[PDB]
Amino acid sequence: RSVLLVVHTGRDEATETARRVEKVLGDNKIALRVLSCELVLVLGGDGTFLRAAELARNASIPVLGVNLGRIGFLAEAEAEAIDAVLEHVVAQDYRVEDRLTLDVVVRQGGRIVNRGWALNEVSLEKGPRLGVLGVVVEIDGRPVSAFGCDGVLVSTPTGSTAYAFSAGGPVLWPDLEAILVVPNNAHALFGRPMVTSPEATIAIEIEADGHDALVFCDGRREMLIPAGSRLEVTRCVTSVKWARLDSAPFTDRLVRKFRLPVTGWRG
Amino acid sequence: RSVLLVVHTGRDEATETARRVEKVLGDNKIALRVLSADQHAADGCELVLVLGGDGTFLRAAELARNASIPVLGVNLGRIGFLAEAEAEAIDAVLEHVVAQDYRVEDRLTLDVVVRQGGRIVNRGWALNEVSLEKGPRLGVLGVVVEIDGRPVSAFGCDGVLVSTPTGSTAYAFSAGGPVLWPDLEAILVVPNNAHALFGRPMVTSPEATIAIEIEADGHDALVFCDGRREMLIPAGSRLEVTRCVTSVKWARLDSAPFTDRLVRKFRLPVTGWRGK
Amino acid sequence: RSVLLVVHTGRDEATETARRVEKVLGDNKIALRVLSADQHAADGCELVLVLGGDGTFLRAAELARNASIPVLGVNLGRIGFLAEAEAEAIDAVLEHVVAQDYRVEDRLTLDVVVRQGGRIVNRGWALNEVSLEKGPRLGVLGVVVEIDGRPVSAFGCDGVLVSTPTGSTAYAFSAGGPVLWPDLEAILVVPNNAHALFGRPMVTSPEATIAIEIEADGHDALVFCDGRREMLIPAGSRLEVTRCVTSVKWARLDSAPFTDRLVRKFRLPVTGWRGK
Amino acid sequence: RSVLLVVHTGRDEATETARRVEKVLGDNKIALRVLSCELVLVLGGDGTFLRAAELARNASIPVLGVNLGRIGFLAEAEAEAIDAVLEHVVAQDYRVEDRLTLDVVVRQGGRIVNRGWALNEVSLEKGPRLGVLGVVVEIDGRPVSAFGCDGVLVSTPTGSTAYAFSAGGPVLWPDLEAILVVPNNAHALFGRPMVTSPEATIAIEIEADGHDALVFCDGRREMLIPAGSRLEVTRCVTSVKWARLDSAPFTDRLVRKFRLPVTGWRG
Repeated sequence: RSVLLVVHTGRDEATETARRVEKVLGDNKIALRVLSCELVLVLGGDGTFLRAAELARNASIPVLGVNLGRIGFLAEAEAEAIDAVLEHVVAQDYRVEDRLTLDVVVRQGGRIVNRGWALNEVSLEKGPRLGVLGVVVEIDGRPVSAFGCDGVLVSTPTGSTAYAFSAGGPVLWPDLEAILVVPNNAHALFGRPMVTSPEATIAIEIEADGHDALVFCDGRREMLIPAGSRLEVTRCVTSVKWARLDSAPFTDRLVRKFRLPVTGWRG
Repeated sequence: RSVLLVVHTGRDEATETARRVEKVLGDNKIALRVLSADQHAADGCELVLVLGGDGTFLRAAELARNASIPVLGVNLGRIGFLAEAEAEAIDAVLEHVVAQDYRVEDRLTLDVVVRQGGRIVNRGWALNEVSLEKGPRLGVLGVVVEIDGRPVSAFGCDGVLVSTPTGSTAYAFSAGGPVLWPDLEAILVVPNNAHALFGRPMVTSPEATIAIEIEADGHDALVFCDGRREMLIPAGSRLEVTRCVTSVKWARLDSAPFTDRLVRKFRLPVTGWRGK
Repeated sequence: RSVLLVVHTGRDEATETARRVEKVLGDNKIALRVLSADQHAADGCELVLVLGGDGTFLRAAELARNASIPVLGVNLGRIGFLAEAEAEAIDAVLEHVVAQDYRVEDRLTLDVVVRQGGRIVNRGWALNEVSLEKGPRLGVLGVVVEIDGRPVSAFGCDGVLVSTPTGSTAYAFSAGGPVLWPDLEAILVVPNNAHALFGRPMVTSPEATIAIEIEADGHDALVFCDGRREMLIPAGSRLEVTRCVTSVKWARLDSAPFTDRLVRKFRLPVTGWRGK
Repeated sequence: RSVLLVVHTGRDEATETARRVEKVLGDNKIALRVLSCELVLVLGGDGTFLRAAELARNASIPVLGVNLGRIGFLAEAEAEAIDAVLEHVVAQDYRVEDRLTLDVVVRQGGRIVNRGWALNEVSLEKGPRLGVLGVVVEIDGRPVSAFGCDGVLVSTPTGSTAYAFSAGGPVLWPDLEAILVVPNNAHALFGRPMVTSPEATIAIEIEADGHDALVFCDGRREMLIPAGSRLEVTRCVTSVKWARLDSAPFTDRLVRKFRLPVTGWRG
């Protein structure tokens, strides 16, 4: 019976909240490892949660986030509610659900030369700051557009409020199963985002006489994409497991995060 | 058996394609009714066959769903998204109609209710979009958009579109929507010229409920479903859009995938594709 | 003195601010006419003074330009862009009205002509926008937009806006326009829900001519100027928008710069500014 | 009596068009220098023209472009028309006009630590590929928005069809005098482009505890922007001089470049 606890910076292991967790779980005959098992419990922002998710997937166990700083979308609770939260952690009475996760393959000469995964996005980007990356995007084995661009995002419904949003994308609800493709600064008439069923294959071909390009998954894991490769992104067989509490529904997290005007609501 | 044939106009009943349909099916002793884009007109038919553009197709789909039978469309002039073939392959199409051996799938449809003082005062459906639009040409309609029981934004606007994946290519696109594959089951919301910082398209699971509140103080507003069925929305009322339990039955042929339809309609640049 | 006062509604003639204006100017033996938002109503006046929102202001500016005199606006409830002060500083404002010592600048105005078969059949002007809008609620209006004698795009749409820098904050913004500083002299074109890959806003020099052609085969269309002056646009006709040689005379006070007006109206996040 | 001739790559000095120029001008007692005076004549695309413009400004003399490859916006003619073009070059009968050019100042501690200029754009961009650049944009001595972003473009009406276009900007006619500001992937509700009179000052403040950022002018000249600096962009006193021929007006160059649908035009 153990748990992994993840927290933001190095000094962050001693704060009130961390301390409270370490005390309460010890006292209940649960061992506890501290970084930065049956669960990964994490204290911090969305960026820190992504990390924790990264370790929860290796082990194939649920993640559960508790927010510390400025609010985000991924936490199931805030630091004020830690007692209530730890009560569900010791009891193990929380719902667990699979969340759509992306698989990415880098293919050169028909051969898989690398791979990755993302719960948030796969971000394909220009290598050298001079110029544009030429790309062909393909959706279900058929080409949709070729253009030069800063890149292309392939995002989950969960990643839709992040980099994908900045790049011009729509907002997708997190219980949706779909894949979202957002051209990042496409030099073209048509550079609109596209949304596909979760069964589809998105492939992106990188110009063969251009420079190497890069891909960042969940803003943290980096693969080099060689000139002339094909990136294939599909829904991964294996999902990340999310601990779910009785928390604010996404609409409220959206309104809160962007300070959305909601006055006049009757209901 | 019988087949209901839908054509665009009365003087389209005499087109070469339309003439072929009448000959072929007549030769196979399949009774044909013809009509120009009768709520019960396809009662007894095994299929609604349509020749024409996407707008004609939408009329045929209504009649097909009234009867609970498949709709199949062949396009004529204007290139579109919903037809399974072009006029030149009418013989091949007629072969599949006579043998009755095409696939039939469900296509998602939207339920729309108008609610005043807690009760349902009108109801409609859509395969393409529900478009809530301002009454007067003058001002702005104040709305609150509410997603799953919870308010997401309030703003003045020309209106709000609630669209299927199929409708995303239509009026939703014009208003700034993303392109959705007709393969997907989701609901798309597109604020129409919202005077607001946040007027972004939103996409929801197909089990979602989208509600829009119309300002109590202002003018009545209008709803257009699939560009033709109109309801009046009283000020202070509220529109509720969900997935309808009754889908349209969509005949399928071995036809071009949606990706090809998109590239063709918009002339999308595609050179250098398989190159890697 | 004389001054013409414009208020929003008849039962706004009795507001505390409106009452103050009548007292102050009456005490200085300045004749006051009052009216609610008379094409010649400000004939003889040295100023049109307005109390209310941006819409009320636009009515006053019309009357001021009819008389060739300055307009000055004070806002009441709703925060806007065109007033030079808020209600709470009415005494300070009245001081500048009595001494007649405010600056007056030219604000750019648009000339709009409706042309059929090579001749002018109607004419209008605008300080905010010209909005060409589809007649029927149903379909799409086909247009060709032509910039300086040359076609730039043809598409179906709900309409096309031709806006001043001042109007860019208004209906043009809702339709997806960029924000222009009222300092600039330019013309902005914003396609309204264009069903097209390219429906981007375009910005032109103030010496440009923007013409829009309305499809010959389709329905008549409508033009709204500054949200109130309506003309009917016959199918096959053509709208020509240029800068009018007659500007509006814009009284200025020591007021907030446009940047502050924008931040305030849209609640724009601004924290950490001078930090470098 | 001399002219500078600029051409794309190294092998490019021997092509039919270059050769024709070198012959015709020699024969007319005009000396000619060849790279990559009364005029800078340039053969190539928009990218090569930008370079030539860079050398025409040092000398304070007109540039005149003749297009070789795929069409752009800056050339006054194409390679088929070189004889006609050279006839105006020998005669010196062409119109010359000043085009709006941007001045940029990098200011740290109230002190000018660098500077640049642009006929196309000033592109302020994220330094390290991880994360976002925090920025405050100010327009006439007053703050308009703070956000994180990939960057901010400050563009001329001429640069509006380029990187600024890819980033979501409107199209501006080249005889307009204005300045265009386009937030590049702003994580904010308001990230719309803004257009100012040519008299205005655009300033951009970079977060003081972030990373250093970069600026690229006309896609070629690079300055490092230190954390906590202020970029100031104004209209430069000194303009680039453009040789003007009897060429396609910009509307036609737009339609041609993006293959814009124009059928049905009556006129």
